[PDB]
Amino acid sequence: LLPDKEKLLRNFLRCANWEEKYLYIIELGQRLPELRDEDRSPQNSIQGAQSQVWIVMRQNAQGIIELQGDSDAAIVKGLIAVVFILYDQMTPQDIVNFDVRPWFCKMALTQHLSQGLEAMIRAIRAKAAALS
Amino acid sequence: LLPDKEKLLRNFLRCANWEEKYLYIIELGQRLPELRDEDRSPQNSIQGAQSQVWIVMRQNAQGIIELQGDSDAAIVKGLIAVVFILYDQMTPQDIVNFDVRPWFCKMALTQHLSQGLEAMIRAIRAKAAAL
Amino acid sequence: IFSVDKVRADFPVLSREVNGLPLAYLDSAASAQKPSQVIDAEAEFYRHGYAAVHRGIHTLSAQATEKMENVRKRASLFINARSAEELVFVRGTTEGINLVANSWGNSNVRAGDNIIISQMEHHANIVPWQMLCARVGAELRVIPLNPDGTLQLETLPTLFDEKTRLLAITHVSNVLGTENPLAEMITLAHQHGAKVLVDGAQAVMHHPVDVQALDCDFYVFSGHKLYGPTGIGILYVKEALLQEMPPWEGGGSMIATVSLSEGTTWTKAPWRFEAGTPNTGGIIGLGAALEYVSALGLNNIAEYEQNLMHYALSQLESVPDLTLYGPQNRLGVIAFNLGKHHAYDVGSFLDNYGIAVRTGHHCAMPLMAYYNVPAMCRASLAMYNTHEEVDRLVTGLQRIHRLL
Amino acid sequence: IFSVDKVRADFPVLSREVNGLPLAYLDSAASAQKPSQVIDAEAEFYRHGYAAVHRGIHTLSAQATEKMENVRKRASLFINARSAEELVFVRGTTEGINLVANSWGNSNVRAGDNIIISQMEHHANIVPWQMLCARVGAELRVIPLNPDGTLQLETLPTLFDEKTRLLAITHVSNVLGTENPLAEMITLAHQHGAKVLVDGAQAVMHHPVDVQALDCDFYVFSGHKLYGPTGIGILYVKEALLQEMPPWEGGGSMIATVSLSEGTTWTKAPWRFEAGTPNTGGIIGLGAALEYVSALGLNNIAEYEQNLMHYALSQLESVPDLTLYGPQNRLGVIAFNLGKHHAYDVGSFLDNYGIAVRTGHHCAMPLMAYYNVPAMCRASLAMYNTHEEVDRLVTGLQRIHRLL
Repeated sequence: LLPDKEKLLRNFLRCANWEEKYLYIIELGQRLPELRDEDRSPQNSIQGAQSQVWIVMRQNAQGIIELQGDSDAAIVKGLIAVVFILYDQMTPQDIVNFDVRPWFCKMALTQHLSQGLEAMIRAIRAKAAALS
Repeated sequence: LLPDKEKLLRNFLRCANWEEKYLYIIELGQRLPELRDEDRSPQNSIQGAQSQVWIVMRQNAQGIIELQGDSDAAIVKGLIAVVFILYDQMTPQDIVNFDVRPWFCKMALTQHLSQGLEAMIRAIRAKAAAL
Repeated sequence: IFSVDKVRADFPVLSREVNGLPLAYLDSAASAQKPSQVIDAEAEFYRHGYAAVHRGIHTLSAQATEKMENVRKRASLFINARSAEELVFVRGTTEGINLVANSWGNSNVRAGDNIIISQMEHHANIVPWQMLCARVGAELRVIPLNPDGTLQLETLPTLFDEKTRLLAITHVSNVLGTENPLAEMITLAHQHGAKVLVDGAQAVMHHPVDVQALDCDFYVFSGHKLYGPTGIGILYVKEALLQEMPPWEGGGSMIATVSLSEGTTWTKAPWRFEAGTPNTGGIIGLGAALEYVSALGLNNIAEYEQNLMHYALSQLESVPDLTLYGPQNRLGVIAFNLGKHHAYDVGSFLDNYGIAVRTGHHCAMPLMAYYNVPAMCRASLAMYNTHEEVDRLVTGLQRIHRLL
Repeated sequence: IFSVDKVRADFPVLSREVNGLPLAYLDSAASAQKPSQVIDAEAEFYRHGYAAVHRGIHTLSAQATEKMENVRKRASLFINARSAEELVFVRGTTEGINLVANSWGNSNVRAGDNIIISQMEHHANIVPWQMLCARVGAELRVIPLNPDGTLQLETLPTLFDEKTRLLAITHVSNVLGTENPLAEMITLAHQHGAKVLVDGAQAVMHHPVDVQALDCDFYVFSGHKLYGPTGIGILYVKEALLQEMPPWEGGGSMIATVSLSEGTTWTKAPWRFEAGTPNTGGIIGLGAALEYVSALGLNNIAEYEQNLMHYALSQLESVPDLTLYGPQNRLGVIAFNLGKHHAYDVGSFLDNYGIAVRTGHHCAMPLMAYYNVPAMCRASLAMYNTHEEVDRLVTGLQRIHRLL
């Protein structure tokens, strides 16, 4: 399973350098649940990520958002994992109002790497807003 | 009337500064006889000098060429007159084979002004060659 | 307050000597001089951080893309646009107007419609609409001018009908310096169903412009007229319209997939109208110039320029047989003619005195034909011009009047 | 002979630290670094002699127009065109191809015809022709690829026909580095009454080019890849074919007259396709860049580049599971993948080693498709790239393979 945003940030800042951080992103991607061959369709495509990125969001029996995804680029999939960790167990309104900037600030992902990440965040916020 | 190319270049080089040269050019233009309102038509209009320019060329009772010109701009008319002087009293072939370049160089016009005069000379040479 | 001494300290061309004399550049309307800041911005981006700007992988490319998008954001804040995704980078006002006319036009104007322009309009705000009318088969109606260089607005009821599609009007006229009532004309246009495009290539460098206060649907301007470099310019489009306009130029970046058997699809807004490699250095310099002008405060610039214009119009009364064109409340430019003397001669002389003014039709020939003249002499009163240059121009005009 | 030390000396960017480590810019095929000479030519033009260029009456304007036209002559003499009036300034290869397709396409292509492209073309040389075939209802035909990244010339018979209007081919591929046989393709296309457009954007910077020895009808290239500023590009056209093509963009300067009652008449060649203000600074910089390259000598540059390429190909044989794309006789670029790992991950790790290589589809999706891959990494070996950067790439790939 994937760690919560707290454990994620702690384990990431625990990384001594940057290669460890990039492989940790790669792994976090490698932990995601596989995507159904039906869901990997042009209806679940994300542009601007410089790689084929699929992301599906849906409300379960309640008003909770359940996310899944995939990317043919390892580090992009790890970014999918991290974004899912940040937005985990939240309704569309929580997603729209939640400011994710400080978490990235605390993990330094635009100074190392980040525009495909912006595409992912924008698409997720668009789905959440369309739902709310 | 207009002086010959010799007197023209002489009196031009005799100018003390560029203001006198430009005013002498404006005056030379002023000396050009008036153009017939019929000749002031598109068939005789020239292009590329940034101002309306008409130049009619026609062979007189002999193989000699007679030029009439006008331009809504003073200095343009003066350059018309300078050309008429440089091409004065010559047959079509004599105009085709006359090298105006050293005259303008000794007058240093491209360094104090440049393309409209080139276009006028090209039009006159095209007429002379067609004849 | 404003201090033209400090300001001129930054433009290096203002130290040139034109024809043995110190240069007095009075053609900023044709193109403004660039401060050292903008030159250095562009050259430094070139020296210590140039790379491709298509979301590249390596650090330099991603930084360059960030820089370009930051410049777009600055420009969107300049005109006060809702979203930075409502501004497209172009070559200039000419290419922007062409883009709007082809993209939005070819899909929004058909036979039987009609487009409205003004008789004072620049060629850049005239020719594209003529091409469009010739392609689709629409009419082009012209807002007439009054003798004083203002629009005959009373004719608006007879030019706007249920088939008026677009009003392509000029903000500040590059010949008369007249400022049209943008908000009121735009309200009248929106009351009929016809969009509005505004050529502000001349208005931006003088006072603040607020694309949301005018409610204009399209706004255009060029970068070389805002003290920035050439080859770059801004076209603002309302997000509602911009998100529905098809693509103009086709190539890389603006696409999303490119197939030889399943067609091609296009990318989202702004970028869909930016084919090939953008002018990255030009955008850097344009952002630098934007920052410069904002640091100087457009209101102080406008105050200084209005005071200088009043001083110059007072000084040009002591020039006999001078004829001015435009309203008293003109901005930035003075168009005139010295007696019956042709503009070409007045200008050639003035330049021989080191004074640089523009002479001819100024890409506004319908204005000339209205005024019954063949050309005019325009002088530009930019933020870096001094009272002493106004005195030099009055001196040159008087000496020319004598010698001719 | 050549000397890469003195050459790198002139590139300030080549002293920049990426991610904490000395940079090794191997992405020149997407964009080339500029020598301080070009930066400085542009800066000096902005500092000591800028002014609008529309044959202005004042000294600065006329000097600037002469500078732009002298740069136009330098361009025409670089590729070796008959006349300096056989070249047009555009924003880049993309805009040039769009212009060729819109001005010359709409009038020379009718329904039923067919255009011939190649499966390795850049998007800039794919999208314009697709849009054109949509506007006129023509058929786009493609020359396939062989496994080695060379064109299947054998398939030219079944492609050319009496309806074949144009062959749009690339001189050198930005992805495989392949150099197509332009002379023979052009002879075969002329035998069929078909014009030839050559996208040589990747060819001008590696060896001499001669538009008469090729006899091509149109030629295109961009300056940001020629070690020169952005937003400037050269479109060469045959004088005969050029003087007849209709004008594309409408605006000022490119009109002989502009009447709202008698229609608009155009101006002569090149300048007919230069609407509004042209990028004077970009053009000055492009002149400077052409001068610099001509000084270095394309022959010495090609020698050094082939030497560096053979060395890089010898050293890459020690990288396990490295798949390369293209023939052995490539120019400037190596396109690869590291085992099964995605291109983005290899490029990302390389970047964090200071190695700037590009990753993705390189604006050539049909190529990716032909190679059953979703993306490649591309590393370019420019005239300023050393052997140390080759060794660094090899070592970085080895480490990336061991770690992944």
